[PDB]
Formats: sequence, C-alpha cells, structure tokens
Amino acid sequence: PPLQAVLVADSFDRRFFPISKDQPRVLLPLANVALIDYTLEFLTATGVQETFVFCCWKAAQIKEHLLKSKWCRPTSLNVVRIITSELYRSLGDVLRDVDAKALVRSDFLLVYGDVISNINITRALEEHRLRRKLEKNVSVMTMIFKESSPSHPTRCHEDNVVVAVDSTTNRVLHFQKTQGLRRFAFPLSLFQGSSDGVEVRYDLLDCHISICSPQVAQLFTDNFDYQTRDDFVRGLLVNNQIHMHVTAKEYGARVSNLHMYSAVCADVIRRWVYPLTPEANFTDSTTQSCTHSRHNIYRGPEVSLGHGSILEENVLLGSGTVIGSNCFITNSVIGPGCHIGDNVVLDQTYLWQGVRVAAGAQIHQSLLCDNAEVKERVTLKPRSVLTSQVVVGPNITLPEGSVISLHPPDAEEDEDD
Amino acid sequence: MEFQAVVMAVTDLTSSIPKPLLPVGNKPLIWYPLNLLERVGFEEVIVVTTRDVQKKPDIVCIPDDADMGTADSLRYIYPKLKTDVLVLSCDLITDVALHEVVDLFRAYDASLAMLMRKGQRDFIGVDSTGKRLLFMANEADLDEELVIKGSILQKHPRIRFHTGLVDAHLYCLKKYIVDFLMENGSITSIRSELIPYLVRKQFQVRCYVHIMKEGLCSRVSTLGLYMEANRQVPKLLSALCPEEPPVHSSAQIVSKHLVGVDSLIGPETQIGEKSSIKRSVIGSSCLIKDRVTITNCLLMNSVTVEEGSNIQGSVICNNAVIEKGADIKDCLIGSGQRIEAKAKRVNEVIV
Amino acid sequence: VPTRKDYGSKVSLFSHLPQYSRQNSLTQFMSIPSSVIHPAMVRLGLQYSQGLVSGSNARCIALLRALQQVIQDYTTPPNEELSRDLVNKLKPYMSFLTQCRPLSASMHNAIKFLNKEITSVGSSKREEEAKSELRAAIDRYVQEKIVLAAQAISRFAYQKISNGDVILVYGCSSLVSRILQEAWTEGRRFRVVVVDSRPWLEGRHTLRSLVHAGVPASYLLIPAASYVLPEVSKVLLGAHALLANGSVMSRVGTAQLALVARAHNVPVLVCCETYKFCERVQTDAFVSNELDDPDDLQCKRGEHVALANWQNHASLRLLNLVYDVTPPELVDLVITELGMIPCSSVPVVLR
Amino acid sequence: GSELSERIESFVETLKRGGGPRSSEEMARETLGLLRQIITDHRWSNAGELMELIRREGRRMTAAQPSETTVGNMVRRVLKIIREEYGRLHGHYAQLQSNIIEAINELLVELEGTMENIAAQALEHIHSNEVIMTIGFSRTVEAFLKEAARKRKFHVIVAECAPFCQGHEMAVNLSKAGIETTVMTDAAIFAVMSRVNKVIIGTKTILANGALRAVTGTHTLALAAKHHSTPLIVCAPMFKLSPQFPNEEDSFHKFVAPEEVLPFTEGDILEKVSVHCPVFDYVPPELITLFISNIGGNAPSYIYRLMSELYHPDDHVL
Repeated sequence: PPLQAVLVADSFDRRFFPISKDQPRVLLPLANVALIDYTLEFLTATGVQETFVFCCWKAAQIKEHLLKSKWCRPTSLNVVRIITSELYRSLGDVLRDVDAKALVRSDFLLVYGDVISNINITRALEEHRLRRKLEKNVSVMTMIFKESSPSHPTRCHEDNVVVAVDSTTNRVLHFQKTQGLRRFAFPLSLFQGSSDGVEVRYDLLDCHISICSPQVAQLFTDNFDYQTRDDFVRGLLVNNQIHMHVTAKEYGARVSNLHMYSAVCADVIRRWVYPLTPEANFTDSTTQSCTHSRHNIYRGPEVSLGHGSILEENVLLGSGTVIGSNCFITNSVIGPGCHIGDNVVLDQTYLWQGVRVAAGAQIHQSLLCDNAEVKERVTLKPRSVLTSQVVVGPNITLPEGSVISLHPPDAEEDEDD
Repeated sequence: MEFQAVVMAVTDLTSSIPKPLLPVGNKPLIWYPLNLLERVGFEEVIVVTTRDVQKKPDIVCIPDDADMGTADSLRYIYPKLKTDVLVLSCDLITDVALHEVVDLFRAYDASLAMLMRKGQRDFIGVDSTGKRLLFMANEADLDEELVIKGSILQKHPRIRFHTGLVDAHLYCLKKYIVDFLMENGSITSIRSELIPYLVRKQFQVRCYVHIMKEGLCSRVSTLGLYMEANRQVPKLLSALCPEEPPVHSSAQIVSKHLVGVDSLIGPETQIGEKSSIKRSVIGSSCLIKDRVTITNCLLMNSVTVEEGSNIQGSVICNNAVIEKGADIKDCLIGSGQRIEAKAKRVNEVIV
Repeated sequence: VPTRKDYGSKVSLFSHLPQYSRQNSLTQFMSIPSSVIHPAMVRLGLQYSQGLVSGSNARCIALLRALQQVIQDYTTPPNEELSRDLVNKLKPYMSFLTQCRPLSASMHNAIKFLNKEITSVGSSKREEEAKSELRAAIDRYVQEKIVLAAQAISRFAYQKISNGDVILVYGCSSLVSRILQEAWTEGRRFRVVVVDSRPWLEGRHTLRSLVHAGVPASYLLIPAASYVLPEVSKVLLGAHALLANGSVMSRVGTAQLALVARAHNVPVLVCCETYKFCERVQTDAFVSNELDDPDDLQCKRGEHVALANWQNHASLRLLNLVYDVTPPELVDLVITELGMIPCSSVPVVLR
Repeated sequence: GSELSERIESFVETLKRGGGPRSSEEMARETLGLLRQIITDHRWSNAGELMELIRREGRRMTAAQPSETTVGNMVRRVLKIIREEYGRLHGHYAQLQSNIIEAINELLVELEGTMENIAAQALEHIHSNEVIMTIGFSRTVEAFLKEAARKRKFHVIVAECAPFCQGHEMAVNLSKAGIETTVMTDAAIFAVMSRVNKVIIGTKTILANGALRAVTGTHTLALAAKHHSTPLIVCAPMFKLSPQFPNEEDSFHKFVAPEEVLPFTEGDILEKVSVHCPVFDYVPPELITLFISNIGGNAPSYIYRLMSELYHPDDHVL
C-alpha cells in the first residue's frame, strides 16, 4: 500500500505565546526556512506519498504559504491535502475526525508540524508490518526514539521522558515524563508478566515521530477524554501494545520552546541534519541560495559585508544583509534584508527578516522577529525576545528575562521609545 | 595472604543429621564448598560451624555458643581475620571457576563482588555492561512499587532488571567492611541488610556481580532443592574427583548383577538378587536383599529392603527399614519408620 | 605461570612481534590467593590487560606504586642478602607483567633505575632502614621526574603560545593537555584543534577536558588534518620515547601528522621529559613495536559489520599498529625539562 | 513528455539526497540513457536551442550536487558529439536525430567496455612478490588487483577510510580470491611505507592539471609515497576526467553530517565543540607518477591534451 502520513500544523498549547498572535508556530523560520518546510521535506524523503494537513489556528496563512511551496506542484510526488476547520482544538479531536472521514486506510505516520528530522522510516515500516502480521495485528503504534545523553542541550526538562521496556521485543511497558521529579516510580505489573528482559531506559530522546495504524484512530474515536498522544499511551499501558524503534545514526527532534529552538538551530547550522543543510536548498526557491565555507560560513547572494567585520563561527547570512564595519558575528542566524550597524557584536542570537541594528549595540543569546529595530547603545542580555517590529529606546539595557512586545498583558509595553 | 576464606555453617524433616553434614551424592554437604575453596590456592580457611559438626587445608573450626546471624558470626571472628575476607555459604554447590568474580574484585578494586545465577521476589539492577550493581531490593521490603533515584539514572541511563536470579552467597568483602560491621552492631544477616546498604551508598564504594547462566550454582535450603542437587551431582563428581570410581567403593559387597547406570553406591552396601538402581544414589551400609526397583531416589545410610519393593522419586532417612513388598512413589520416609507392604502416596510421613 | 597464548593469524611483516587478545586473561591458571606473583602485581597485570590504565605516564606511576607495595611486604630470608635477593625475586614479577602487556620505554628506564638503586643497598643496613630508604627514593624519583618535571616543560612551552595562535594536538597526552590548560589561564587566548584516530579514539579524553576548561575546541579525524592544517599555526605532540638518533617514538598517527604539516610549512613541536630517552636506536616501525587486539579494527558501519568474521578467510589478516618513529628532520624543536634543544642535537644534550 | 519530466526530476532528487547507484560507471550509463531519452522525446528545429535545453538540464543537474562531476562531464560529451554531428553536416536540420542516436549508442557501447581495457595493463605494471596499497573502495582497482593476481602472488595492504570503513569491504573482496590482504588504520600509512613497493589507488575526478578528487586521506597517502619515493599509480575511467580547474573557492569537498565522526551520545560537550567531516581532499599533480585509462600509461602533465579531443572549450564553463 502507498505510504501516507497525517500532519498536524497546529500545536494546541500556549508555549509560543509572546509571538503566535501574528503567525503560527509552523510558519516560524528555523534557519531562513519555515518550520513546516523541514517536516514536509522529511515526509517526502522518507517515502510518504500523501499527507493530510489539519490546521485550525491561522489556517489561511498556513494554506497560502503551503500553496506556493514546491510541495504543491504538478511534478511533486508527495501530494498534500490541506484541511482547515475551527472546530477541533486538540490532537485527539483531529485523530477522531480522521477516523470519521476515513482518510487513513493503512499504516500512517502521525507527526506534528514542527518536527526537524532526517530519519528513514523504512526499517520501522518493515518491523511494524512484520509485528502486526505475525501477532495477528496486536501492536498499534511504533514510536520513534533516538539514543542520546541526558546532558545534551537538545533534551529539555519539559520533553524529558523515561520508559521501562522489555529488551527482547523492544515494547514499551511504562511511559511517564520527568518534569520536576527526583525519583521515578515503576509498577510491578510488567515484572510479573515477563521477568526476562525488562529494562529501564533514560537515554532516549523523544523524536515525536510515531507511525500508527487506523486502529489508533478507532481507539481515539472510542475514548472522548483522550486529547494527546501521551494520554493515549497512558491509557493503553494501563488497560493492544506499543513498541518503539531506536535510532542511533540519524537526527530527529521537535521544537516546543525557545530552548528547543536554539538547540535545533545550532544543530541544523552545524550540519547535524544533513542533507537538510542551509546550502543544500532542499526547497526550490531563489531567495534561499547559500554558499558553504570554512567553519560553517553560509553567505547569501549580495551580502556585501563591511570592512573589518569577522564572522567567527557558524553564522548564516541572508540575501541582502548589509553588515557594518568592525563587527563580530558568531553562532547567529540573520535573515534576509537586515541592516547591521558598526561595532556591534552578536553571540548566539537570532535575527529574522527586516531587523535593523544601530551602531554600538551588544546582543547576546536573543531573538528578534520580523521588522524589529534596535537603537544605539543598547545591550541585550541572554534570553530576550523582541517580536513583530518592536523598537527599544537608546541607552537602555534589558534584563535577562526581558520579553518585549506590543501587547499589554503578555509582556512589557509597546515599541514607543 | 590475599584472601581469607570463611564459610558460614550456622529446611526441616531431614535436620536430625546436621545440615552441614547432609549426605549429597554420597559425600558430605560441607565437602563441596571446601573442595571449591581447595584445588585453587587457599591453603587455609576458617570454619564457624557448631559442635555437632566434627569436620587438604587444616580447617580452623570455631564453635558457636548459640544461634546467631551470619553477620554476627562474621563480627565474632574479627581477631582471626587480618585481610580481605571471602565469605561463602555452607550449602552451595557450583562448578564456576572462582577467578571470574575474583577478577572483578581485583581489577576494579571493588568494595564487594558477589555471584548469582539465573533461575531455572528479588529485583537486581544491572548496568548495561552486565557487571556493575545499581539496584537491589526485596519485594516484601518496600511497600511502594519501585523507586529509582534520578541521580543514579543520570550517570547510568540504561539499567537492566532481573527477578529470577538466585543468590549464591559467594561474597568477596573488603577489610574495612568488617571494621564497619564492628562499629555498627545493629547490622545482621549480611545477605538481607548489609548488601542493600552497600548498593544505595555508591551514588567510593563499588559493587560488581558476575551473572551465570550455564553452571549449576545450587544452594540447598529446602527439601525441593535437596533432591535436585543430588541428581546433578554425578556429572559434577566425575570431573571433581575422577580418582574414586562413580560405581562403588572398593570395600563393597555389591551383587555384581549390573543394573547400575549413572548411580553412585556407597561402601559395603550389600545388594541382593537382580535389583534395579536407575539414576539413584544409594547411601552407605544399605542392605539390599531382593529385586527392588529404585529410580531417582535418595537413601542416606543403613536403609534395608526386604522383598521385591518399588522405590521411585523418594528420599529415605537413615536407620529406616521397609517391610516386604511395599511400593514407594514420591514419598519421604523418616529415620526409623517401619512401613509394611502397601502403596504410599505423596504424603510426607515423619517419625 | 604459563606463557600467554596467541590470538589469530599475524601479519607477515609483523611475525616477530607478539599479538594477544583482550578477552582472555593470564589469571585463569593462577591461585586465587596469589603466591607465585605478588597480589599487587597481579592486580596491575589484570588492569593492564583490560586497558584500564593505558597512559604512558600513568602506567609508570602505577608500576612504581605497586613496586612500593612489593618492597614494603618483602622480607629477607635467612643467610641471604637483600640487595641481590630482591633483584632476583623481582624478575618473575616483571616477566609476568610483560605477558599481560608489552612494556614501554619509560617502564624500562624506571626498571633499570630501580634495579640500580636496589643493587646499591649496603650490607650493614638492616631491613627496616633499607626498605624505608628504598620507598623514599622511589617517591622522590616519582616526585622529581613525573609531577615536578612537568612544571618546567609547561613554563617553557608558555613562551611558544601567543595570542591568536591555533594549536593542532593529537591523541590523549597528559603533558600536552596540561600545557594548554596551564597556559590558557595565564592570559593567552588561543584555540585548539583536536585530532585523533580510531580504534582507541582517545582524543575525546582531551577534547572534553579542554571543553570543560573553556578553551575553544575543534574535533576531526586524522585524514581531515591535511584539510584543516592550512589554517593551523602550530602542532603540539607528545613523545612516548626519545631515541638515541633523535627519532621521536609516539602514537601511530604522530609520525604522519608531522610529515603532512611539513608540506604546509606548519611548525611542529614535541614535548616530553628526559626520563623517556631510551638508549636503543632503531629507525623503522617494524623491528620494535606492539600489536594490539585485532578485534578493535571492525566497526558497525551501517546495520552490519563488514569484518564480523575475519578469521574464516585464510588470507585476510588484521593489523593494529600502536607506535611508529618519525625522522628527526620532520620535527624542528624538542621541548624538554632542560631547555629547547633542537631535535638534531638531542642525544648530545641528553647524555 | 510528462514521464520525461518526472524522470529528470526524480534523478535530480536522487542526486540531491543520496548518490545512487553507488558505482560511477553505472551512474554515467544512466545519465547517457536519460540524455538520449530527452534527446529523442523533444521538439526542436536547430542545434542551438537543443544545446541550450541540454545546458539548462545540466546546469540544474550539477547545481543539485556540485561534488559529482560525472554528470557534468557526460553532458559536456553529449554537447561535443552533437557539435561534431552538426559540423560534419554543415561543412540539413531534420536528419540530425539518427546521427545523434547512433553516435550516443556507440558511446554507450564503448562505455560498457572501459573496465577490461583498463585491467588488461595489470600484467605489465604489477609484478610478483611486491607490496601494493589501496585506500578505500574502488571497483576499478579491485578488478585490477584481482586480475593481476590470477598469475602472480603478492601482498596487498588495504587502509580503511576514517569516517566510513569502506576498506574492510575491499579487503574482504580481495581476500576471497586468495591475495593475502591486510587491514590497518589510516595512521599506519607512514609506518608501513618502508616495505611498500608500489601504491595503486583509484580516484573520483581528474582535474585539468592532473590533480585528483579522491576520498579523504588520499593527499596524505600521496605525500607519504613521495617522501619514500615509492611510485603512485592511479587507475580511472576516461569519463571521470573533468575540465574543471583545481579550485576557485571553498566547498570543493562535500561535508556530510558530523555524526559520522563524533557521535551524538557524547553529551553536553557537543554544544561547545565544532566537528567537521570532509569526504574528499585535493591532491596536487606533482605527487602522481602515472595514469591508467583506456589508452594506457599517461603522465600527469599529459592530461590536458585529451581535453581538446573530449570537450569543446565553449562547454567548459557550462
């Protein structure tokens, strides 16, 4: 059967809500490229021949962005179908609707709209199909993981997880998240059933990719209280069975906060998601052409950086990004059309399209959204966010936890300097 | 001396004869750990049995005034020991080369190294390499299901859990462990109390384990393990002591009517006419006098048959006499019991 | 103690050298309480065979620490002289240690120095004073030739590290990493490029240490050095042994990195103490070397191992070289505790 | 024509994602087949607009993967042979199809037989009881050694590549025929250079001056061979030769993900470290002694004279 996937282009949580009032999370650029573009490229490369897009919040912008992409073309292979509705507001509400409309007929892949990965799912496909054929369709979902050290910056505390898995058949017997927990509790139900190869694993990174079967849609329809995949796995492991697949040589991660954003951007810039590198141009557009150099230097067309400026390490330059003199840029991604002043340093920052930086500014570990503006003699401490063309006053330093936007109750006051 | 060997010789209906002296494979039970200690270095060994045991190295026997825990017994013999002690159980029959756990004790400078075998109630945490000990708890000890500290998982993300492992009570202890036991007298029964203490304190103190899945590693503690160990002895005794023939001792009045395959017969146990001993260990001074069919059975010593009996899957204590043609199947006959010609059920008749 | 057995077919050009396996050990046919070999020596050999201690300096430190235990526990037999009997008795221990792992040049120098010191034990001196003096002499030798001799080398290499320089180091050398760590905190702001090669992959050991020290780091494999060398301004390498003719014996990848850097006109400097200078002279990499376990060559590239079963093929042999020498013309500066003598006139100064 | 567009796009994405098939000769033959197919399934009147169309296709093709020069070389060959067909007829528009098709078929048929001709020179070069080194996996060199060993006995020492141990496969393949192979790491090259009589390795792309674009570590091997004055022999098919000059900027070597060199499970140290994994390296022609091809032994300086016969100078820049 032709492989198909279900793509959810909406995260039903307020974890990106100094920003998401303007554009959805799936449209946020990771490295000059939208988040949903990476997921679509991964789905196309992994062998999926048809995808369904379920967008509820700001569906018009998502549809407009998708229709002009390379994935909507007569020559494309992974045909996309955009389904927009304001009724559903949860993953369960979408999985119980995909069953009602009978869109899925075989083993499909359930993946969010902000997953950055290059994992080949063919081996997982074969393992899941063999398990279902041999066990009279007992397994219902194979969740893709990735072995990594717990101290890696990619593993955040919010998305941390620990499992108790039988090593013989790599089937999940317990699933819980470690959020503010110093000790972990494991029941004795799994030990009694099989005492051969029970193993507790804490070195697995939640890739958030889970290939499923229409039985999962039927179960989600049956249980109205189910809203999230975590709820489904908790309800299934208490009362069918769930297996996993462990990846060791391929990259995979889903962004959910600024920490995940920074980690994924750093990994992508350092070519950890090859061949999905900025210079590869996996999306066929003329405004994202780059050129790779030593120490991972990416330069767009017509940059024209000023004299005396040094690009130290892992910097992406957009198309038409004017750079001043005596600059110092390292570990930062700058979008197209930006104007950079003089004697200005950038360390682990992220500048989107349209930002202007005056001379003398010092920005470290910050994020600037579209059309933002920074005046002279302004110092930005780490973990500061400027959104939607907001401006700051000259000779003013922002504290560490200083998020500034034009919305009164969310963050600090408007752009009026 | 690099090591100091200690054996702790301090479940019913067969304890009239002392438990360390239980005849297993026509040999004393205490002979097996002693032989395991022997023929690999170990010219000396300390033994802490009671008076009833009257037990090659010159074994040092220390009588015990009253029953006490094994940890208390170890604390009692502190002046005798002067280095790292190797603690062994009184009733334990293995074929493993002792160097497997001694290498873990030596190379890693481990504070404790112990041996168990896979089964053929207790949860043991095993590192991915299969040697380091991480978790150890008994099911009845903790009311909560299973608690694992996050700190011990941060450094060891992968932990393998087993439930069927059987403890061999083969412990390699460092010198300061005995001092700690002396200054902390509340600790008793090292197997149940001290061992978990040294596991939770690592997260320096290190503990390693050598999991076995090929050997026997029998630890007789109940009647069920007693019968199983005897039937596996004949293969072991062939390699351990090839000098003594497995068939019979030289001073024997056996009938010479064959009917013996893979069966050990003790000294001067006269056999009558056309008997049948199939995979059974006959004791010492057993007067067999007729066509008796004995299959997979144990007779301690001085057990006499009279006229054409059937013996199947049973244990008989010493000084027991059967009468005429009784048929025996899956039974236990006490020491001195006189059972006439009848069919005996599973019931374990005792004196 | 029997001689250690071989493992697998050996290379035709490396027939003379011995090649042992890591999984098997020489302690299988040994008494559990060691009597032929001192228990400290047994522990040292077991650690050496498993690769627990592999540093050139750490191996010598551990060997001398074990020799301290051997000296302390030694007792003079009647009508015997300590100065000669100790030397005679120490030979079997080192013979046993040789089987576990081939000895390094620094080990040979330490052995020669200790033998010379033991030979000079006076007849009038009794056991206690002679043993205490020997232990104090060993400790003083360690202090003044191991930890104190590194301070001078680091302070000398301080002048050769200026602001803005990039240094390409190879392997896991304690002295080389210590130089960078001690020079980074004195004000110099440099960047280090860490280069290593499989199967040991020990460059991560110094890479992580440099990262934890705040020094910017770069990691890449040996074949990528030629690509990264144009930007490299200096090369720092550790020397396992200084030869009589000036050749620098070091890790297998050292002699090739200098050759590649010469074509790029990048200066190359090696730093080592003067106690690693061995009197033997030899210009090739074949007559004197050590063969490691060939099983480390195989890797799990993809889902299958290409060299999973290499012993089946009768014409395929795995070669795991360890050391090789570099010509004195390749390296233009040798840093020692006595100064900055050129590599050409190394023996004249070191004599 | 829709199937033609689907085929060209599919080949473009195949090049972009992962080079398939692995063998270079099979990929060149596939490029020839697809170029012939797009030749015979298009509408045109003159040669100029068809040349422009093929130029557009080739420009996209090498923009997908600049590191692969075989497709560009073969497109240049197609352009050159089309120019020959036009010149031999102009010195008059419809009859070009048959000439182009027959000439392309002849080129493909000759392309099938570029292995036996290269291997046939193994008897003259390789001798008995001589140590020969090869780095990485190269089908041409493997066939060379295997056919040379059919009548001679010698020792081959194969050095595995650093990121992908592809030398193990070559050593296993050679040892299956009884050649007495040997496997080491990349660091033993200078140590074993002492007794190595000759070095015979393959390459990926031959440049204008005779340089190489082989796998990583080739430059070090050539330098070590030159230091000990051991001759180095390069065997490569004709189509691998490219008119590209050695280097104009960076990215001459393709960079695969750093996961190959340093694994993800390292921990927090990955954030503060930069790890690079080159696949190819530059080899100056001064380190090359001889070249083996369908013609025979060619000096490294004698590499340019074939450019005029193979490629038209106007097509060098593409």
